[PDB]
Amino acid sequence: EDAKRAAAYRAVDENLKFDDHKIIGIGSGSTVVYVAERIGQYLHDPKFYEVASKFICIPTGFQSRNLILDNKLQLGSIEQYPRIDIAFDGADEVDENLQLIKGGGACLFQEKLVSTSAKTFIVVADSRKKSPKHLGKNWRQGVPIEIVPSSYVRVKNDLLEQLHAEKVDIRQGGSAKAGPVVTDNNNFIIDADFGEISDPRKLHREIKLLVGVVETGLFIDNASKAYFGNSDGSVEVTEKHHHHHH
Amino acid sequence: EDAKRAAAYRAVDENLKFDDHKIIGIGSGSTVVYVAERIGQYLHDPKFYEVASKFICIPTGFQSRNLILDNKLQLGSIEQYPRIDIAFDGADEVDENLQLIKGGGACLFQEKLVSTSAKTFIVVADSRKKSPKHLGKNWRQGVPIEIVPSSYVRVKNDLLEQLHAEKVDIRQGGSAKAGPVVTDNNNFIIDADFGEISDPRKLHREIKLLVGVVETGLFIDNASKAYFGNSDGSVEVTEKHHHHHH
Amino acid sequence: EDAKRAAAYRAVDENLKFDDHKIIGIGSGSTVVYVAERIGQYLHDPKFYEVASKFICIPTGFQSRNLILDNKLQLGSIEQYPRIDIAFDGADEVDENLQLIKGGGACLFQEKLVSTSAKTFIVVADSRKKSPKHLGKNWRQGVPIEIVPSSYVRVKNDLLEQLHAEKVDIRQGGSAKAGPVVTDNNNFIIDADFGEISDPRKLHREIKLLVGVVETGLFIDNASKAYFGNSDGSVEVTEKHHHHHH
Amino acid sequence: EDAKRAAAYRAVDENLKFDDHKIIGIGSGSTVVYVAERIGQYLHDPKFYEVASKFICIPTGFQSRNLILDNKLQLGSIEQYPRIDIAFDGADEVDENLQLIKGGGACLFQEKLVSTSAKTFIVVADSRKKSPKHLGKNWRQGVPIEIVPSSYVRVKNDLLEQLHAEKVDIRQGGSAKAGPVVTDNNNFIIDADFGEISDPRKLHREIKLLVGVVETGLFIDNASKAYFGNSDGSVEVTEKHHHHHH
Repeated sequence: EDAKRAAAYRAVDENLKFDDHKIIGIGSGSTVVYVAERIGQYLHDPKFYEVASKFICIPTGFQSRNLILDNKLQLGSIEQYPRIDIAFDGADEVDENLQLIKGGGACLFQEKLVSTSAKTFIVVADSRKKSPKHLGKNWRQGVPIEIVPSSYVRVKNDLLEQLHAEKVDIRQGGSAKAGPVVTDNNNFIIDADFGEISDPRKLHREIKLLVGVVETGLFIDNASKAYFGNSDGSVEVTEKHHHHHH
Repeated sequence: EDAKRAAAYRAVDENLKFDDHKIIGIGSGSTVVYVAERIGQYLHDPKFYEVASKFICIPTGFQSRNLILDNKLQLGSIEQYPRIDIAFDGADEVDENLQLIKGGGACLFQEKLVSTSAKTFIVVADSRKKSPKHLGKNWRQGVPIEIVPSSYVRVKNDLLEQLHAEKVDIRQGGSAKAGPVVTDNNNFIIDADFGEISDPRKLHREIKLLVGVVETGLFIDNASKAYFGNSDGSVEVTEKHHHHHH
Repeated sequence: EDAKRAAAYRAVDENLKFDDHKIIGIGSGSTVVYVAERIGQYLHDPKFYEVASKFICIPTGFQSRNLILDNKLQLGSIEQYPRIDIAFDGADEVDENLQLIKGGGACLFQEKLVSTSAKTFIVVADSRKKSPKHLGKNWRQGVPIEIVPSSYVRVKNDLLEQLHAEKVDIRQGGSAKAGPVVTDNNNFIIDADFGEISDPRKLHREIKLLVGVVETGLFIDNASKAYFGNSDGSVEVTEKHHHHHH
Repeated sequence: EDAKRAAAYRAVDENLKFDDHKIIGIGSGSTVVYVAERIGQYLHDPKFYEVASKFICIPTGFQSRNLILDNKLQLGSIEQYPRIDIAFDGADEVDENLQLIKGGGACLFQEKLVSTSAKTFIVVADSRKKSPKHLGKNWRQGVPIEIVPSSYVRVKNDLLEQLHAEKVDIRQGGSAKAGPVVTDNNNFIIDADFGEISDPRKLHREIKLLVGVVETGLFIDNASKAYFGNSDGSVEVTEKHHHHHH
C-alpha cells in the first residue's frame, strides 16, 4: 500500500496538465486509489479547486466510479466524453516495451475502452509488476480474456488447439459467487496461461480474432509510461524505447 | 465434507422414487455434490441404470449444470421441463418451520425457480445450518436479495428506511472480480441483515414488492424436509410441524 | 404529434418550479419529446439559462438519455441523484384514478424506478390514452411485465393458472430482432391481457409477487396529474379524486 | 415463402447424411423454418424415426430453439455438443465466393458460433439473396456488427474514421422496444454500410480487431454450399470455386 501510493502521486503530479487536460480516465486499480486521492487533493486546494472542479472523470467500472464520487470529482461517461485527455490505471504485469497484462479484476474491457480512447495513458503499479523482460514472467495466472458466455467451450478449445495455450480456465467467482465470474458487461472471463510471451502484439491479434472473444487483457502500444512504487518510498519509471529511471 | 455427504445419500435414498420421479431439480450446493454423486451412483448400478438413464436433471446454474454432466446424468432445461418431480438443494440456514435462507452463492433466483417448480423439495445441509429457532441466528451475513443493477441505491434506501434493515451491502466480487457480483441473470446481490427473523413469510413479501428487487433468498413454505449431516456420521431430519428425528 | 406537444408544454410550464426543482426525471415517451424540448427551450432563454443550466436530468433509458443530451441538458444518473424533484413521462393508458399502464416501449422498469423516486410525477399523453374508466379499455395489448429470461414458461403458467390472465405472450422483437425482446436490463417482456382491470393495485401486487417477475407496467398511486393533448390544440387534465378540467 | 421451402427441402435431402450426421446446427432463418420442418418430417417417417430420434439439434437462439422443439426434435446445447456435424442457416446476402452477410435478425453471434463449429455449413435462401457478384449489392442495410453496449460511440467513430464506413447506425428496436436492440448475448447491434464489399475477408478482420466489437455479420470461408429458392419452384445451388447449377 506504501509503494502503491508513492507511484500514484508522482504519476499525477508529473503528467496531469491542468492547462491541457479536462477529461481524465480513472482506472480500476487497487493502486489507482491513490491516483483518485491525489486528484481529489488538488480539488481541496484553493489554488486548483476552480480548474479541478471542471475535470470530468471517466470510470472503468464500479470501484472506479466509486473512487471518483468518493473523491468528490465530477463523474462522466465515455459515451458522452469519447475523447479522453489522459487516463491512469493499474496493471497486472508490465514488460520492457510497456506492453501490459490487465484484467486480474475482470474489468479489462472498460479499462481498454477508456485507455485506448485517451491521448495519454499512464500506468501506476508497485514494483512487483515490472517484469525482468516478458509478460507472463511473474504474473503466472494467465492472460484474462473476456468472452461471450455461450462460447466458453469453443474458446477454450481454440486457445488450446489453435494457439497452444498452456493452461485455460474459466474464472470462477470464489465464495462471493458459485460458478463463473460474470463481468460488468455480462460476459465470462477465461484466464489463459501462455507462459512468457515474446510477441504480445501477435498473441493479442490471434486471441481477438477468435469466435467468442470479446476483448483481451493484453494492452499493446497503449501505455506511454509506467510508474512503479517501492516500499522504501522510491519510484521507478519505465518509458518508451527501453528508457528507465528513478 | 464428511457431514455434507451423509445427509445427501439419505436424502436421495429416502425420497427419490424411481417409480414416480423422472424430472429432478439439482441445486447449487457444495453439499449437493454428494446428491449428484449419489444419483450418478444409481446410474452405475445395472439394477437402476435403465430407469436412471431416463432421469432428466434440471440445473440451478453453472456448478449445478456441471455436477449433472460430470455425473453423466441427462441435462434438461426448466423451460422445456417446467413441472419438476423432486428437487434437492442446500441452504445457508434453516429454521424450525423449514423456512430457508439461500443465496450465499448468488444463485438464489434459479434455485427458487427450480425448487418452487417441484412437487417435492428436499434440503440437504450440514448440522450448522439448523437454527435453534429463527433464521438469522447463525447465518449472520444477511438475506441475499437479487436486484436490478440500476436500483442498488434505491433498494438499499428502501431496505433501511422502509423495512428497517440493520445492515445493507451490495455484495462485491472479492479477488475474482473488482466491484459488485453480477449473477447468472445479470443482476446484483444485496446482503441485508435483518437480525433474527420472526416472520420470514411477511419479510419476504415486503422485500419482493420493492422496486428493484428481482427475488429474495427467503424460501418460504417450500421445503418439505431438511437433512443435516453431523461429522460423527449421524443424520438429523427436520420435517413439517416441528417434527424432527435421527 | 400535434396533440402530444400541446400536453407537454402545459405540463412543464404549470409544474416545473424553477425555484424548487433541480433533479428532473425525463421519461421514455414519444410525447416526452416535447417535454425535453420545452425544458431545452427554457435553457435557450437568457431569463432562465442560468437556473436551467443547473437542472440535472435523470433518464429512463436510451431514447430518454438521448432526448436530454440532444436538448443540451445536463445528464445525471439515478444512482448519483436518487431523490428526484419532479418526473415527466408518457403512458400507454390512464384510468380515472390516475393508475397507469406503461411499458409499450419495454422500458417500464427504469421508468418506474425514476417515477417512484420523484416527489411529483406528471404524465403527458394524447387524449386516446384517457380511458372512459378502467385500465385495459383502449390499450388492448396487455400489461407489460418484465421477467427474468429463464422464467418465461413459469411466469406464463402462473399468470394463466393463478391469476387467470386472458392472453399471455412473450414479446418478440419484430424485424429488428428475431426472437424475444431483451430490455435495457437484460430481461424479457411478457404482455398479459387481463381485460379491463377493476383493481389495478391488487393486480400489480399479485403479479409482482410471482417467481420470475422483475417489475410490472402497472404504475399505482404514483401519478399526481395527467395531461392529455387533443389534435384541436386543447388540453385536458386529470387530477386526483376524479377531478378533471381543460 | 414458396421459394424459401423449395431450397430448404433440397438442402436437407442432399446433405443430411443419416449414416454420418448426429449433431445438427439449426439456424435463425425465416427460411430455415422449412429446414426444421423437413428434418421433423423424417422423424414422422417409420423408416427414419429411429435414426432421426437420435439427432441432437443445436440452436442459434430463440426462434431456432423454438423451431427444434416444435418439430419434436431433440434439443442440445453447443456447450455440451461443441463438435457439430452439419449446420443449416439462412443469409441476408451471399456473394460469388459464398461469403455471407448475416445478422438481419440480430442473432449473428450464436449463428456464427454454431456454423463455424460445424464440419459442413449449408445456406438456404430465396433467390433474392444471391448477389450478381459482391456482398452489399442488394442488401443495402449494412453489415450487422455485435458490440459491447458501452462502446457504441467508440465503435461508430472507428468504423467511420478508420475503416471509412459509408453509414453507421446503432439498430433501434422499432415498436417492440424503445431504444437500441439488445441481443440474446446482451449486446448492441450496429448496422454499418460499407457499399459493395470487394474483400470481405479483409473487412471482417479489420472490424473484428476493433475495441467494442464482439462479432461481425461477415461469415467468411464457412459456407460450403448455398441453396436458392425461386417462386417458380426451381432451386439454384452455388458451390465453391464459382460453380453453380440448378
